[PDB]
Amino acid sequence: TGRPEWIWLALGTALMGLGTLYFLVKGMGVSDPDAKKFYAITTLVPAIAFTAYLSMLLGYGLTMVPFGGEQNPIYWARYADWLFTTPLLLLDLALLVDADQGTILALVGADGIMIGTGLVGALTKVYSYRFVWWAISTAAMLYILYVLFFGFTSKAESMRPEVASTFKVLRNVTVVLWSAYPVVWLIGSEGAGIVPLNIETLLFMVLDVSAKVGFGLILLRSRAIFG
Ligand SMILES: *C/C=C(C)/C=C/C=C(C)/C=C/C1=C(C)CCCC1(C)C
Repeated sequence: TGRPEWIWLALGTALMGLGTLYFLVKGMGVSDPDAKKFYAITTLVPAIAFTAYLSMLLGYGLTMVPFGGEQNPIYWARYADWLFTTPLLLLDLALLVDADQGTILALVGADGIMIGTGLVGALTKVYSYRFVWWAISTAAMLYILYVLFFGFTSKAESMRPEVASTFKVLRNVTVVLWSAYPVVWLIGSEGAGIVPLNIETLLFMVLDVSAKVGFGLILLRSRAIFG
């Protein structure tokens, strides 16, 4: 085959792999129970992403969806990746500020709708409806972001400054990155088809890598993970 975006897939594969191993190695040398918790979660995130990037690199997770009079290439392997990586990231943040069980369930469920409608939208054949699904998926995301910003930040105030200040950073990196995904989708292959697939793939690998390995390095080097 040799599609124009493969080099971005090979690069996402690579970065996700090194990040997985470094976290794995750093996580099995720590004795603290809580630290082990955050470590097991944060290493699983880039591990799921590495397998998904590898599959796509090798020709899987791709389907030709018909709409707009064209045969559009939609990488569905992404949603298979984000379906488990996104709620796991949310969990790290909820465990950090001592989010309540009810809070966590609702964030994971919201996350579920977001990825579900997102994929359903990316597979829809009626061009206009693709945007009806995209619309719902984004509304779910804003719910998640509102909670992280208005709820979590508030509960992180009963924590120590070291924990509150680490969460702020992760909360900020998450808000900036997640907000970018609905936009790439809209002007890319699953949407308006303005940005070509090769560029779109590069945009996604930068967000995925920053939101997983970036987020991970920040959380795992902090002392807020210790019980
Ligand atoms: C490691 C991956 C991360 C942090 C992925 C975050 C992904 C999102 C915030 C995705 C959002 C989407 C929408 C708001 C609507 C359209 C489809 C999605 C799934 C691309």
